[PDB]
Amino acid sequence: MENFQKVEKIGEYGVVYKARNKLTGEVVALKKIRLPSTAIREISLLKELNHPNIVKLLDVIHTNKLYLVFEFLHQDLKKFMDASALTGIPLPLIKSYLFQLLQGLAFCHSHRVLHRDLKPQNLLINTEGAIKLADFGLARAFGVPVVVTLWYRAPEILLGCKYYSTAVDIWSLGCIFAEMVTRRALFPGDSEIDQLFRIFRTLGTPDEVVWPGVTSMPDYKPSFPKWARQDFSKVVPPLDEDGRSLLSQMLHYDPNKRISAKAALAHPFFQDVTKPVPHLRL
Ligand SMILES: O=C(O)c1cc(C(F)(F)F)ccc1NCCc1c[nH]c2ccccc12
Repeated sequence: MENFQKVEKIGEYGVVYKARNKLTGEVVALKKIRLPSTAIREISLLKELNHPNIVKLLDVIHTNKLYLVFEFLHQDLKKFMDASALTGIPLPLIKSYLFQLLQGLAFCHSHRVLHRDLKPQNLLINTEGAIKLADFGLARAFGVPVVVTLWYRAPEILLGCKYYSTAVDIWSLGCIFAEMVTRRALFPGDSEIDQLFRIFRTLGTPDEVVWPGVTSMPDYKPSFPKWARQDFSKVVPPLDEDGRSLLSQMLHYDPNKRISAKAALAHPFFQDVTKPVPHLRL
């Protein structure tokens, strides 16, 4: 604030505004977070850690409040999916978007940085056909003393695992992939247990056979109902076997069997990937 002309509120960690630097004229995304050396330092390292599929962090300012200045993009995937709901996003664009998000995840995962909260609304898109990871859920992990959507949460998170791996981002991205294809949210739960049971009713209640150690998870209960796995061809029906195969590997219960971002990039689904340009109304 005061160094910036607030153009518009663009979302609610805190509130984010489209703002214009009063001197340079740069239009940016200003994230205001209401509230440590490691936190400030570790966040500040991200300014020089850049990738084309990751939102650029331009500046960090801390005074009771933490301000993060990001590059600005006009639209996100949630808006674009709503706009495309009658026709669906064309498969070459779905494929390009999935490819780029896996590139961004492979990058930050190779730097031991997890996103933890991937959702369509956090995925920024531009007129050039790019998509970028934004709104990283990094405050808790960096140690920042700061209704939540659970639809994209990995099952190990919902079952109380305290140590997330990179696999929780692959799960979320798998859910988003399915949603681009079918134009319906895959697992739209409204409570942690409702989220978990929606997952169980589709993929089957997990057990020690498919997920060793599942019955030892902190929030696992032997009284969980035992649902059979559904025919996976019901899940994303129109999608071809290349896409379905990739999706099933992204939705493995066992985080140790869930495909990595780098390995997913080599999957045969991406052999004909291109970079179409979307039809964006701004
Ligand atoms: O996205 C946010 O809101 C956000 C919030 C916080 C916190 F809440 F802790 F303050 C910290 C970082 C954030 N983004 C980083 C974006 C980024 C830039 N370069 C990267 C390289 C690898 C991985 C991520 C990045």
